Amino acid sequence: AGTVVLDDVELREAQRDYLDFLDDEEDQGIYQSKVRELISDNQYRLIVNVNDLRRKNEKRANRLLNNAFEELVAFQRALKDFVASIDATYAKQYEEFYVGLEGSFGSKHVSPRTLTSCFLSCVVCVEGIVTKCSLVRPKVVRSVHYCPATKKTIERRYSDLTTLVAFPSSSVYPTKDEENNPLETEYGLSVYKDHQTITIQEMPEKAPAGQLPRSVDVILDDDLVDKAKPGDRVQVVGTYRCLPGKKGGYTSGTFRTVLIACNVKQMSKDAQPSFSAEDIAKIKKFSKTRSKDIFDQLAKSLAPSIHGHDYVKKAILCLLLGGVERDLENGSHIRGDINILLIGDPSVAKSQLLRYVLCTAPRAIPTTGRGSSGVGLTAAVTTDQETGERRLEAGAMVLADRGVVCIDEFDKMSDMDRTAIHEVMEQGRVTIAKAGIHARLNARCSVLAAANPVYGRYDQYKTPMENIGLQDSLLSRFDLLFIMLDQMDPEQDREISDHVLRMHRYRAPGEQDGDAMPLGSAVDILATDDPNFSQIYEKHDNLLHGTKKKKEKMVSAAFMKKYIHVAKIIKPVLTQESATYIAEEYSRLRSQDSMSSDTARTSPVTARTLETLIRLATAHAKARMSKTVDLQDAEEAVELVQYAYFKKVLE
Amino acid sequence: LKDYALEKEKVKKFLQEFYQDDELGKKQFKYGNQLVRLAHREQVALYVDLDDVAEDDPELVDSICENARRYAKLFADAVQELLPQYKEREVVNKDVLDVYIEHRLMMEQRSRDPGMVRSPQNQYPAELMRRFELYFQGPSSNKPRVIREVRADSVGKLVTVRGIVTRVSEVKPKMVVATYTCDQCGAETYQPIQSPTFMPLIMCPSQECQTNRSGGRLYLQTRGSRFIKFQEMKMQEHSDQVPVGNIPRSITVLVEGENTRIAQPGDHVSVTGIFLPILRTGFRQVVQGLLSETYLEAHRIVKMNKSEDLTREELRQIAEEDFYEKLAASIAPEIYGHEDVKKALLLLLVGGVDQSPRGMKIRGNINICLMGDPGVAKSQLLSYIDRLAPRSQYTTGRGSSGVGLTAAVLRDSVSGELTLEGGALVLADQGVCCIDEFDKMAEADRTAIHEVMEQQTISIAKAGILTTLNARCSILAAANPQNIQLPAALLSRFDLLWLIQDRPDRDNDLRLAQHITYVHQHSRQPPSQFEPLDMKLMRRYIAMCREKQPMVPESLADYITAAYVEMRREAWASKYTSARTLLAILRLSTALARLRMVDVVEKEDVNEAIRLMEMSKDSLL
Amino acid sequence: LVKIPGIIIAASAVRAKATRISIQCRSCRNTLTNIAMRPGLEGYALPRK
DNA sequence: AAAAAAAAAAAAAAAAAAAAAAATTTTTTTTTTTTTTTTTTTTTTTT
Ligand SMILES: Nc1ncnc2c1ncn2[C@@H]1O[C@H](COP(=O)(O)OP(=O)(O)O)[C@@H](O)[C@H]1O
Ligand SMILES: Nc1ncnc2c1ncn2[C@@H]1O[C@H](COP(=O)(O)OP(=O)(O)O)[C@@H](O)[C@H]1O
Ligand SMILES: [Mg+2]
Ligand SMILES: [Mg+2]
Ligand SMILES: [Zn+2]
Ligand SMILES: [Zn+2]
Repeated sequence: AGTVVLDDVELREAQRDYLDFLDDEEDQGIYQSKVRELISDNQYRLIVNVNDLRRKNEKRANRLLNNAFEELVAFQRALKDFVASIDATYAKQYEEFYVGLEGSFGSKHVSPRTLTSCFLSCVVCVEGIVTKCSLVRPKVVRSVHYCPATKKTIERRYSDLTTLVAFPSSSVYPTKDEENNPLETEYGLSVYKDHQTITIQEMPEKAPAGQLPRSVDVILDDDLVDKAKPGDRVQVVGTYRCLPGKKGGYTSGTFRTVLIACNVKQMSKDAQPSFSAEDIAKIKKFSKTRSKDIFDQLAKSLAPSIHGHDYVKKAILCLLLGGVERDLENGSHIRGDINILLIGDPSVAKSQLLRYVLCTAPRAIPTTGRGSSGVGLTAAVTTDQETGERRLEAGAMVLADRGVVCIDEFDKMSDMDRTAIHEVMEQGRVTIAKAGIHARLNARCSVLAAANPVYGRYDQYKTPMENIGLQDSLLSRFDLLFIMLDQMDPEQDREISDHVLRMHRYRAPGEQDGDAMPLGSAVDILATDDPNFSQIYEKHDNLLHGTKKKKEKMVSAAFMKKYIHVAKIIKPVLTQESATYIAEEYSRLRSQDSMSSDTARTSPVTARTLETLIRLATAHAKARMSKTVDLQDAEEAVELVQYAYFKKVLE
Repeated sequence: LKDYALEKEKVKKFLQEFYQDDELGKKQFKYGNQLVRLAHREQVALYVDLDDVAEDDPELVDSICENARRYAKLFADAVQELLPQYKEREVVNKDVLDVYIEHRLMMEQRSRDPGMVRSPQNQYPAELMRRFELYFQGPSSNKPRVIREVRADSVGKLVTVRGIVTRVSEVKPKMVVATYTCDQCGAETYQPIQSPTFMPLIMCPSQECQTNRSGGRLYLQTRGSRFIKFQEMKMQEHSDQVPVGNIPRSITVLVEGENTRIAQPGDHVSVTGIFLPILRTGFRQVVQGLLSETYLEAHRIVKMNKSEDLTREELRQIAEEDFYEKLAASIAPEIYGHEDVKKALLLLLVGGVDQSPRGMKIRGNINICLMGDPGVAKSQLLSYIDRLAPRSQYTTGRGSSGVGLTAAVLRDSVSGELTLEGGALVLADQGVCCIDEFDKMAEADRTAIHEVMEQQTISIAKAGILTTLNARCSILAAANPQNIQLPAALLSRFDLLWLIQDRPDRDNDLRLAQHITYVHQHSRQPPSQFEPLDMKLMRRYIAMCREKQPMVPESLADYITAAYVEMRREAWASKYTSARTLLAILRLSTALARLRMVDVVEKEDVNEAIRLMEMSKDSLL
Repeated sequence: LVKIPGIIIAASAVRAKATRISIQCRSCRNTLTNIAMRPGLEGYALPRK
């Protein structure tokens, strides 16, 4: 055999401390519950909060952070022992239970640039964007061979010597028996582990301006291989180590470094929100007690900082809630995504509304008229340059799939790009193809666009068709088109100015002392935890300088986010009464005689107008948590479309 | 562990004593008859159905699904052992490899010395003398997996996936057993190839040369060797099964033997096979370990869900005179109205008869261009036709442009050569190419489409490519607006240019709104007198029509000429018509006759063709 | 020791170089810890015994 | 019964064969990374 340790004092102490920490039963069983949850979910990787670990035993936390491999092995042994104690069969099912880390890393939290050799063999939490990924390959961790000549069955094991001294003996795949009998490998019986290599680059918006970006190579293994794709703003918690070179004889002293990832995370904004019992109870209470005016309350509480534009705010809320897709048995599809175009006079806060949607709605992609040009906007087809094979790169729409694309300077956008996105706006999919590849990417995103009317400022004395240079083909697929006019009414100016000045004079309680400048400079960002991958919530915003007073509260941002997320899943069904009402209203709307004279249509009326009527009714039902599209929902939809589709020509 | 001799006996027992009533209710030895056939060398591929196996031995099915390669070899060896006792006569030596096998067996018998024990390596390899191949058919209880989810945890298992075929190499000979002949003794040497590469042998290990201690340099040659039809394809996930924001994932499928030439790029396929690795030596492995590629070895390829490769009920349905209208109304039942448009689309899906009179082809394809205002369901119609037709390519404005429509050149991997890969038109070579936003399509793309319409080919004379492609597809363009935009370029080419103007109207708009709202209520069109045909039935009927070439009797010659002359006079008097319009008449009438499933076109078909043509023409006004 | 003025036109990424290496014997698994590495772009030949 | 001669025993030194031990970096390849270039294609400007 060989050397076998008997009394490793450090290993015994580490195992004891980690098992004590994982007991947690007296410590409100946080990690007991986590272990039980992973057992039920059939997972074999425990994510541990380093902050809790440090609180329990700062010594163990420091030892783990500064000595990665040894302490991680001890932690995994303790986790396997705990899993066996809770349930032995599962522990025997899974050979090794891995431990990934999470929380606030004081100094270990770095970027690919600040990640220097001082962090070798330490636990580092590096932020960045995945520049490239590799195919998921299986590495044999235990091979099984059968010898026909002797009917024997052997099993060879290969250890994970990724960042350890490896010799030819350990990495030789048997191909003969001791008597030179050919073997045959039993692939089914053999054990493989999935392995992938990615590249994390410093975020361009974080990198020093004008310099080339700093990268790092990351190794992912079983249960972490496909946690990211190129262009993902990922946080990788791992162990930084030097990769061994090939058996040489002369060494230059240069060692490639790599990050053995122990955990991968995406932007927490798109993550599944945590709904506690009290939170769901509050949502139930809100929906039940207030249903008649809940949609109006949410619409008015949507963007507190932007005054007026009540109809536009309601339309934006409908866009956020979305409709419901129709998946017909014969494959025909109907989008449930509302498209909104805000056009009007300069300085009407349309860009502010788009920015608010970007900040709030999950999977919201900003874009500018000329910022994205075709292949950048939709998907693109390139070549690997190393394999000679075609490859697909997701554009803004694809990345915004099941989300929102907030486009600004839509008018400035070239006609080619608008023609290209025509398909996305209605079918919600991108159809690209080159000679060696063809795909139909899913882009189920709602387009919220902003534009400036021709002549810079809206012309009250010209038809909306002439004011808007967008042709009918592109106008139709916009479900709602709102003309936001900078009317010069003295009273509206009074209200707007009062709101703006109040918002400017507001200061955040506690953090601001009356003279602080909150800007930081490229260091505090890494010093403190990133508020982009981080881990009690009220319902109505407490009175503050934002508003003076009234008998109508304003919904909290977090509560509104949770409520919208819950309500978006609802798929209210269209009732016969609402269906008949919508059909008759669509007939009347299409019949031009209904609308008065001196009134010009913003956009043409079409079957798509009917479809957006249905979608708006569905969105109102979702807001109400109704589960059925009712007469009030149909009324609100018809009201909104009637307001949006007609504008009075002044003279 | 398991005793593979016992497993071989189990598979022998199953293969011998499994019976089914498939043959017209009569009990039959499903696999016994196949064994007889391939012992006579009348069949090559033996597809063992794991549902059949599980009918009496579920544990064997589980073991196969866990170690499919091992049991694949067990089944192949059992078949080979059983063949001699099922042979009932002498084969006719249909193949040179059969000649080689006959000679090898005869000479082994001649130098048998039955009692003597020959060394384990002094024997013909199993693969060298098979002339057959055993594949599986995955058990129906195994839910198909997603290419993304097929990972290292299921290597060596038997799994079935479904997806779109993107890239498919050609069929080329892959060495399976390299045969060498010595220059001193006169024996043969056999190297069974398993790795992607092999190092040819130099010295002959035959007994005679070993005794002589002579040179014994042996010569690799293809005559006595054992090749197998080989292909390598890329299979792509389906759009509906891809995650929210990701792109579809690809898998490599290695097809061998009789599974070749089944799938072609653009096909929707389901492939069942074993998830196996390829050793990845040769590179400067950055990370230590035995890393390997991944691939699916094709055991069962089945085109499905768009291009799947009769009954008294369907015969009666065809015999019904309103079968034409039934199919038309079944085309996109959700879309309200557009009855004549849907009838034209059905005529497109059917197509006319191809003509080859004295060295020039008058193609029978039907070209239709849907001009219309926004929101008249042109895109929906084109998408539905794409889903319905067997070989359908739906190309939007510019995402698939240039080489997205025409072929390009890409480096290969099996040969490292420059292979010509087809574009959308070639992928729809003999089907339907639904072009959307044809007006906004690029100029080069529009010229390519014009050329394919006029010739069914695509000539290219660029730098890296110089070829004359073949794309015998029918163009279904959907442009938007001489009204306001009615190019003579489109008029002169499209056999049916339809204008779809939606003037507001209380009654029609209300009916359409009720249709739409019921559709959104029940995920289906409102119930009608006639239930629309399922896509499978529509495809079956259309395919049966396609092979029903009706001819034009000389009696209708004067009738057609009179109609054409009358249309010419009307067009001349009014404020476009030509031989292209006459050929449109001819092929539309032929397609209507084909739909009726007769051999001779009739005045009713001619009248319907003229009626559709006049509806299209006066849609302009 | 020279002193030179100039303008930088490139700056590679901060790689890792070894000041002290350790080596192990494949057969007897004995170590030769803390072998000093010459500073600068200077290599090192492994022992052959 | 003792002394003288013979022979044996014990012990040490030397030689021959056979198994063991010691010594033993340079040269070439080649892969990856970077840059260069030719053509195709796309965008912008002008009439
Ligand atoms: N109704 C309004 N209420 C509050 N602020 C407004 C309003 N309209 C315009 N603004 C102010 O105008 C500024 C810039 O507007 P912007 O979002 O650029 O609109 P646009 O995109 O039309 O230029 C914002 O800081 C915003 O506070
Ligand atoms: N005649 C119709 N019957 C049913 N639905 C229709 C009809 N016309 C338009 N629609 C609906 O309106 C929407 C827009 O149709 P689309 O296919 O984009 O028209 P276009 O081809 O003119 O762009 C689709 O969701 C479609 O379901
Ligand atoms: Mg703006
Ligand atoms: Mg369209
Ligand atoms: Zn020989
Ligand atoms: Zn040693």
